[PDB]
Amino acid sequence: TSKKEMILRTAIDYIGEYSLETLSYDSLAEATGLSKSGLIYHFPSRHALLLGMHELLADDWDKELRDITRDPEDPLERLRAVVVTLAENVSRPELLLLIDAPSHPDFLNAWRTVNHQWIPDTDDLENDAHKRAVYLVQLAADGLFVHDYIHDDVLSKSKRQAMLETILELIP
Amino acid sequence: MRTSKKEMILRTAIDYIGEYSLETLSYDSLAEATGLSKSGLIYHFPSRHALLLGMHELLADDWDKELRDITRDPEDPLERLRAVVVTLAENVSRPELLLLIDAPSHPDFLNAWRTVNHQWIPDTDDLENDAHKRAVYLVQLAADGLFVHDYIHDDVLSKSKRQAMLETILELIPS
Ligand SMILES: CN(C)c1ccc2nc3ccc(N(C)C)cc3[s+]c2c1
Ligand SMILES: CN(C)c1ccc2nc3ccc(N(C)C)cc3[s+]c2c1
Ligand SMILES: [Cl-]
Repeated sequence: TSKKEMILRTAIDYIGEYSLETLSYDSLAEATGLSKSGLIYHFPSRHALLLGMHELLADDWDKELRDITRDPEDPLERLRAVVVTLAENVSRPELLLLIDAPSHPDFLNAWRTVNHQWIPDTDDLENDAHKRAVYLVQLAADGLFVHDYIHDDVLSKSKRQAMLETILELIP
Repeated sequence: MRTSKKEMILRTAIDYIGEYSLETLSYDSLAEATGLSKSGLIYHFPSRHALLLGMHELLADDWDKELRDITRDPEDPLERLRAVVVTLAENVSRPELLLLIDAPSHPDFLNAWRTVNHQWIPDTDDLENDAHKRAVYLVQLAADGLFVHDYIHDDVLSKSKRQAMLETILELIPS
């Protein structure tokens, strides 16, 4: 809708096809059809451009979670929503951006709010078996999310659904 | 002087990806990082493809050796699974993860990982119809989540928290 969002969506597609390393005002101008000046008006620095990409993807996840959560005041329903959203294979651009986020605290902070609001807390995991049982579900969901990239046998739709169901049954 | 020069070059290339990226790894940048001439690099790796293959093979071999070293009674699938979980509790490095993501770009790279995966990682044959296979794969998925944690989440999971979760995942293995 907004021009800023269109620029970001274009940049996200670009890094999957090419790379984060070659994403520049020049390559994004070609990809968007906008002039470099036009791009700079919306993203004053390359750091700001990358930050905007992280922020947009984090917001997309937050919106999907809010859309499917049955009871937002129930942590187990919020956990179910997280598991369901993670059941689909992570997209290539999203995975490459997540791997790049630790390069700067500003990028990690763009992801921090959605993580802080939806991922089960890690405080006292060492001494709280309940918190470990809940976090175990999160870890399995994360494994399903990245599966096709770290295993050499993509999951068929039926096997993926079977594992989603197996993880949902693991919720306390 | 503890390894071959060929292995040193590969370790330097892997570290180069860690400081920069896989995208900019080239004979030129590797020449600078190793202090060797392009001619010297070509002697060991005749093409960039050969260089990438060598990195996949080295990393796959490192994992296989770690698993062989810590697995007692390896003919028992459950002992292999317990050892695999322990090896995956330490977070993957960024260069290794970038290489795993890139492996499908050529069958040679996939093939480099095939032997180790086939010997140690459960297959998903008939997963939809085998409850025991799903129970084992659930453990594999949780271990994988621990392995990639710091690169799909914003927070680094501490050693003590990883230790606690490692124990929790091992408890999940059918016994
Ligand atoms: C684990 N992490 C950090 C992330 C980050 C962003 C994400 N975005 C999504 C966007 C849409 C969607 N749908 C099912 C529509 C699912 C997801 S899952 C997801 C997981
Ligand atoms: C899941 N995948 C694809 C992989 C690939 C390579 C790996 N390499 C290692 C090397 C050493 C080590 N140690 C604990 C010493 C642990 C690991 S875990 C690991 C997992
Ligand atoms: Cl069964």
